[PDB]
Amino acid sequence: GSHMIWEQHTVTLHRAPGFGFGIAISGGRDNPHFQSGETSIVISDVLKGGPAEGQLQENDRVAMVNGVSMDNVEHAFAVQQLRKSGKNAKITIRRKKGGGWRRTTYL
Amino acid sequence: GSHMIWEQHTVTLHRAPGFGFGIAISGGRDNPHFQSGETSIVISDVLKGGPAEGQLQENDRVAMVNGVSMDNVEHAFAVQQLRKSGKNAKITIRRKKGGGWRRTTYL
Repeated sequence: GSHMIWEQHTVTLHRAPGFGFGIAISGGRDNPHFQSGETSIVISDVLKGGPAEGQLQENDRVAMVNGVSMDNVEHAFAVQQLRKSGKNAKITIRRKKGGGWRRTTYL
Repeated sequence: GSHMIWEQHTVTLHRAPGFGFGIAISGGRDNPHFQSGETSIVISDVLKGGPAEGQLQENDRVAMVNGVSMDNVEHAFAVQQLRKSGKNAKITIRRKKGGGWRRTTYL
């Protein structure tokens, strides 16, 4: 659409044993989202109990990793930026504004 | 947008101890989605290990419960339709077509 609003967030992630950074990434210029064709790198999963939980969220668009742009990059290039990170990875993301409802009932 | 494609699915859910149907519902005419204003009843969570897992998915739009339309209804009316169901609830939903990417990397 033409009316999307995104909020930028910066986080510094740390590796943990048996999780790594505890995220999955999808997307890339060579790996577009199936229906929309969007080429952004996207956080497609955040592992429960992992070091990214409460920092990054599923569907965050990744803008930068350690000062390197993720706009229009190969998926392998995004993976390589995280692979070469040491203990820490500075990640800048964009998150869709708002979300949710006033009331939610579990049954 | 004007180009959305949805696929209809019908499921019959059964209650289980400590889960109920194992879903959360949000939405309704009196409880619209915050940013879009959408009034649909929506499955906003599906409990892991619960009886709806692999049947319904987060973000399914609920069209009917036991033959009763959920289009333009109060949130409490949707809740009441499920409350009054016995062991079984026949639910018709609409699910956004497609989704996902060819490649996903966990790290």
